[PDB]
Amino acid sequence: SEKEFVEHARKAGLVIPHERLERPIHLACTAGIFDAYVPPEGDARISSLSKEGLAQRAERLKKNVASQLSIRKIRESDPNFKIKDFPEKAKDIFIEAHLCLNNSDHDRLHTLVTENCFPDMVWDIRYKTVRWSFVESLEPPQVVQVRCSSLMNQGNIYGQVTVRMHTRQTLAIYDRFGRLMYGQEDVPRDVLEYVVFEKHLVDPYGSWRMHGKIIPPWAPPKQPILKTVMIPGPQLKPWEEFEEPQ
Amino acid sequence: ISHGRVFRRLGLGPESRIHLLQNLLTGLVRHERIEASWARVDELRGYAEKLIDYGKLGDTNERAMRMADFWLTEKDLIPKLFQVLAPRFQGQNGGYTRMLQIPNRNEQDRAKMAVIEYKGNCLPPLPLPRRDSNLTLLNQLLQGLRQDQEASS
Amino acid sequence: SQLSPTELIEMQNDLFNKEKNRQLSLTPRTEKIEVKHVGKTDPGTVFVMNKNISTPYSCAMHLSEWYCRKSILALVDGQPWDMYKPLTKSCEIKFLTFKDDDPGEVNKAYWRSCAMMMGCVIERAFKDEYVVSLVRAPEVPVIAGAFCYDVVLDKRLDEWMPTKENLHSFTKDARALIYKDLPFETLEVEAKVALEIFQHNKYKLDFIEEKASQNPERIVKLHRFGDFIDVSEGPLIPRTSICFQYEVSAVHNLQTQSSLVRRFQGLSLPVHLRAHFTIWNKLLERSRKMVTEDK
Amino acid sequence: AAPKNRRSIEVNRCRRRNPQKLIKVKNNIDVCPECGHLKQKHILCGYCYEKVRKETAEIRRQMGKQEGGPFRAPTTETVVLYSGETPSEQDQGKRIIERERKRPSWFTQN
Amino acid sequence: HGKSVTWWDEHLSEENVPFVKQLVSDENKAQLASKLCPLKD
Amino acid sequence: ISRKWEKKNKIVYPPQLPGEPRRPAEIYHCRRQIKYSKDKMWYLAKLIRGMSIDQALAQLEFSDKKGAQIIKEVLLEAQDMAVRDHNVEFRSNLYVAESTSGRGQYLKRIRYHGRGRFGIMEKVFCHYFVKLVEGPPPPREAPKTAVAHAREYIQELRNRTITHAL
Amino acid sequence: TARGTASRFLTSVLHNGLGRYVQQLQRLSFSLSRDAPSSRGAREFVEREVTDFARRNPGVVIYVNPRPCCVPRVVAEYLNGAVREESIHCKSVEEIAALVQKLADQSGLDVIRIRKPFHTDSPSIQGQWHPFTNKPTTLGGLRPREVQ
Amino acid sequence: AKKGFRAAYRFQKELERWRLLRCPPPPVRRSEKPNWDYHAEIQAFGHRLQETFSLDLLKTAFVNSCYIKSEEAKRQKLGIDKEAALLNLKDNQELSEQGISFSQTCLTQFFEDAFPDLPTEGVTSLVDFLTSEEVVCHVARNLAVEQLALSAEFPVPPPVLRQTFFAVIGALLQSSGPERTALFIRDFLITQMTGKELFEMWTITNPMGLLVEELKKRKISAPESRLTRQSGSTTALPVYFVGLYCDRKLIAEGPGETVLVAEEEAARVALRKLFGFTENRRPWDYSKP
Ligand SMILES: [Mg+2]
Ligand SMILES: [Mg+2]
Ligand SMILES: [Mg+2]
Ligand SMILES: [Mg+2]
Ligand SMILES: [Zn+2]
Repeated sequence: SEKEFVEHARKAGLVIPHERLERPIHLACTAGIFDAYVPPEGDARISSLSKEGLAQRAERLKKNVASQLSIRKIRESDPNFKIKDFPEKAKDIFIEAHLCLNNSDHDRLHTLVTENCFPDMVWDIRYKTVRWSFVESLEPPQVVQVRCSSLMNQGNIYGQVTVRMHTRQTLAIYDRFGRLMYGQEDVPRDVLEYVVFEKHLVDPYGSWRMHGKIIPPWAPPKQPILKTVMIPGPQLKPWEEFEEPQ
Repeated sequence: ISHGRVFRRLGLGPESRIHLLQNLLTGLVRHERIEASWARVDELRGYAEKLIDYGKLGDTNERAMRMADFWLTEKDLIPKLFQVLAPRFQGQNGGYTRMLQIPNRNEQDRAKMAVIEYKGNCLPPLPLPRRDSNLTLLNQLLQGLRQDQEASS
Repeated sequence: SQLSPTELIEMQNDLFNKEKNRQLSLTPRTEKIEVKHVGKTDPGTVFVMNKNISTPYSCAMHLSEWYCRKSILALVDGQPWDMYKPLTKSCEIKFLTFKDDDPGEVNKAYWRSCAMMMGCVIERAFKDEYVVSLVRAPEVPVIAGAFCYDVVLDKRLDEWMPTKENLHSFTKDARALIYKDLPFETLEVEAKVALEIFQHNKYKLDFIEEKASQNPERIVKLHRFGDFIDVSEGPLIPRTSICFQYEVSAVHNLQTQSSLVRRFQGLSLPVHLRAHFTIWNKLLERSRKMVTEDK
Repeated sequence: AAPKNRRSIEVNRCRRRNPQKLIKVKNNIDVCPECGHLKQKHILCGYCYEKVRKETAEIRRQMGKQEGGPFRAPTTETVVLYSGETPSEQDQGKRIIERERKRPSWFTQN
Repeated sequence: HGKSVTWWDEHLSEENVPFVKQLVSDENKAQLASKLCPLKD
Repeated sequence: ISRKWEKKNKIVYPPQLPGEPRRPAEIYHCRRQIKYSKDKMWYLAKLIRGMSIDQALAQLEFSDKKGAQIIKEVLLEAQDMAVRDHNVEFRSNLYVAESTSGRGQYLKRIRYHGRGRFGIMEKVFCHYFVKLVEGPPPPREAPKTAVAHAREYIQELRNRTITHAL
Repeated sequence: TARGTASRFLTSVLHNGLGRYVQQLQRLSFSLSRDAPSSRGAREFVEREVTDFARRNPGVVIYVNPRPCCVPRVVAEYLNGAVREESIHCKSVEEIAALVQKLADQSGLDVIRIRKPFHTDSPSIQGQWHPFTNKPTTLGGLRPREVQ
Repeated sequence: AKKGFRAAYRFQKELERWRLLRCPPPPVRRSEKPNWDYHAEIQAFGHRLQETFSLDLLKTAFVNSCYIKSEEAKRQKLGIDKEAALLNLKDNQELSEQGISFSQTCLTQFFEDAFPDLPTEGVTSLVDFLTSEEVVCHVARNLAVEQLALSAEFPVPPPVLRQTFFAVIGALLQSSGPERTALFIRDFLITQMTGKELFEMWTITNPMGLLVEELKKRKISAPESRLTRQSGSTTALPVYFVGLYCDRKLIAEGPGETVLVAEEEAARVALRKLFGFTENRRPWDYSKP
């Protein structure tokens, strides 16, 4: 007769076990982005001209002192580091990461993108079908700035490289039931982003991993959803009266 | 066989029923609006209607005075009964109380509950069930019929 | 012209479908409109709807099925609006039912819908060898006991008048039409296409011309349910099945200097506002009388 | 008395799935025109009655705070007024309750 | 179509209920008076 | 124990070809270890079988059963999940396809009677399973008409053959 | 048990035997082993009688598969698409030959209860009985109590 | 813990059976199944019908244009050169056309010599029914032509099945004699008509009109429909017998639920008697001349 239930799931965390860890948590990347590059608002019109964009992209990279010192530190930490050979590698990494996300190849996606980038690109998409393709590249990727964060407590240097990418992509996100949700698979829509890659310099292997995806504040709004969305109002208690904002 | 019966069985007997009704009437007089079981409120409606009539008989009426003394357990309500409820119910003949069924109690008993209220009280009005306006389709058709009847004479 | 009534119906439906296709192709993309809900029940509600695609019926579906069951009319921020008419711009919506405080607009919409249904029954309840031309639906107030529709019959049909059997046949046809649920569709067209849509009824052409004259943009509102197309003022009810009680009360032959017109008066009540048998009999008896209200 | 034999599942189903034992669907459900919640046609709206009960509880709490004793009941009429209101000539001479909350829309001056 | 139950006093207004009662009462009185002389009809 | 009703909602269908009809969305939900009784919960589940979600909620609001509130909360959670996770617009366009109630792990206690006698008392627990399908509710099946009965009888007479004849 | 199992009428595939006889056995695949003692009968049958049977019946494709298996099996696939699998586990050469001949002679249909031992199409030659085939006709076709 | 492997393996077999029952796999090709040998299958197909085909002709007939296109698509997707051998498959279009023509002509001649009174529309309908998709596909499936047919989409849609069957027929016509091909056609397509009715495959619309036209051709004035016997008139299931009299001579009679249906059945019976397609007719001759 004296029998009770078991298996009550609870998630209680305390500072004592967190601080009494025998081994510190090994981090393959930093938390976020330290210095966020703020692009000028005239980039959309400047991109219409080839030389008028390329000359400015070359000038801005060279004129900044922080980018030059970061590149010098990366070169002295690891040899055979070339800025000119970087944009092709970044383009290939981005394309392969998108293909891996299409194929749901989580292992290769983990090898390519970092731990701060994988959840943001897997969380809301793990239960949906993606048909992404690469068609054309209007403008070659351009390295804008290079940043390095050095933590002397552990002697770890993390180098992040920001690359402006103007791409022509076709995206079609389906639903778990097989019905189209987001967009069509044959429309070659043009996008412009800033990919921030991160590579640990102290690590002997040091694979180039994409870390952040910066969008300009003035970027055009994303394409409308195919469905209709209803936004609920504030739920009012019986003793609370509604206030209409104006 | 319960043919021709007007009083329902409540409490532990006749005296217990009388005491329960007396307590309910005292609460109703004190608060001007109470909520209880539907059967209890329905039974108390008649006594509440009779109490106003007794109060209207005047303060010096010994029968009314002793009736109020018996019923109103809290003696501070007797002056209130004779000087507030009775004076404000003068032209009204029998429209002294309003009873409305409220939704069942949230407790596990799920009892059928009603609310009784003295008219003209200083409390927010209950959500009374209001009739449809004359601007409705059927009401407007009936208004047209009424106009035709008036014009026919 | 040597045209069968079925061929006329087919041509009208095809032309209406082509006009609707042109209207749909007028908007190439799906624009997002932010519509506020100004109703008394749920203030501050926001709907992200598709431009020229979403409808107030879809808004009611987003809210709850109770709105779809009860609400008949939509007030888009300045004017009445039928449930099956797509929205155009960002606005605010208020739903209107039969038992509202000021249901006059809904009563007018129901009156016009009943008149259109009666006209549809009359136009197709007559023999093919005879000619029947619908003139218009005279807007009489709700105080009048019956909705009226104007019909011009063949010249040889001017002697006889429909009897109780004919009225019961018309009522049965109307009830059969009600039995099948036929949504009411509203389309905004121009007089140029309305003339070719009708093209046969002189009275309808005159009505279209006089309705387009008062509109500087030459816009004619067309309503179509099933296979019947007609022009009427204002919006209509979303569903035919809303009409529960329906009767063809009487007919009155009014003779003018040019032609004689049969004014058919009928009585109807919705499912929400159905009345008792004796009340319905009294209302029908009142509706039996002549109704005269044109201006 | 004890059962003679075990009743079969078919008999049990025929007994406890009869329409008499089934829950009947209620067709008197309607929506409140005021707040849009559900209520029955012969029953007051739960939401509106809850609002009224809350307001009445607050009013009675304040009127009992005004009276320091359990047996100290007013001998005259009582009137409740909200912020931004003053007693009228017909409301003068009566016990007065003053509330910091504004006057609700459903509560009429009268 | 889950139609609800409707009685004659549900959709009427405050001013129409007495009118309906009178319109029924006088009609019933007239019908009763009409049959009061059966031998001559 | 067994947990498959929760995992039934994680299935992924291949994308629909252009031209195929839109497959209605199906949402499976379940509430585990409810103190309510199995048969009493089954009565409520049978009450709302085949009905629209709004009408089921309306009936459960005024239902006096203790499990009515639990089923109403389950339906609200299922509707919220359908709106948020699944690509299901028109939150009032759902109907209850299946609504069942099973038993769970019971608790055994001693119920005394008298003269030192006792029985085993089972604290009961029930699991509620609900399936919501996007679209209008299916129409109720009407009783067979006289014409259909006559057609079936004529067909049965016509399908006869001379048994043990050849 | 007839009520427990299924049933079928006496039928023939493609009206076999009417125009010409077609052997319904299409293929016969033996799976055996070379070291398993249970495969002794299958091995001896393959050594001795499989070639003679193949010569006698050229319309059946015979496959032989030695494999590391414990239960020697024979799979017969018929023209109906039916697959009948039998075990030749520990059987003599005579038994194997008898089973092979039985499989060859079978039509590949399901082995269930046959409702009737006969099957004739249109057995109503010269007419079929109806309640009017033996009743004489009256003059004018009048009913027994009908007056013309 | 029960020590044993036989029980575990037997339960694994049971689990496989349950999985097969729960989720049926799509049909797979017999060639793709392990035990298969195309040359042996071709030889067995030739031998089982007591016929002497040509191996090259059969291989030519058993290939299909869809199969060739699929192989070419695979070739293009893989990047290998197959134009040397894949382009020389010699699609069976000509063989199928010749088989269709010869089979239609032979069936028409057979029906003309068997039933001289059958009209042109009737014999055309009979030939079309015998060469229709359903009958030919059923014959091919029972003869395992579908298994030996080289084509994508293993279901082998009815047009592809019919094309393959008539390609085999044309290959037989080219290899053996026309008389032997006619005997094969008689044995494998006419037998499908055993127990069948003429109208079940003719599907006429106006039996009375066709009967009166046939009587006009045969110099008969007009049939008169007369009620011979009946059983109940006010009952829910009346039975009527309608007979046809030409010059007051009964030629046919038909039963029915109603008078119109009985008259239509009587007209059908009279038409069948006139055309000779009766239940009491001579059975088809299956012999070796
Ligand atoms: Mg008691
Ligand atoms: Mg004891
Ligand atoms: Mg027990
Ligand atoms: Mg026991
Ligand atoms: Zn309310």
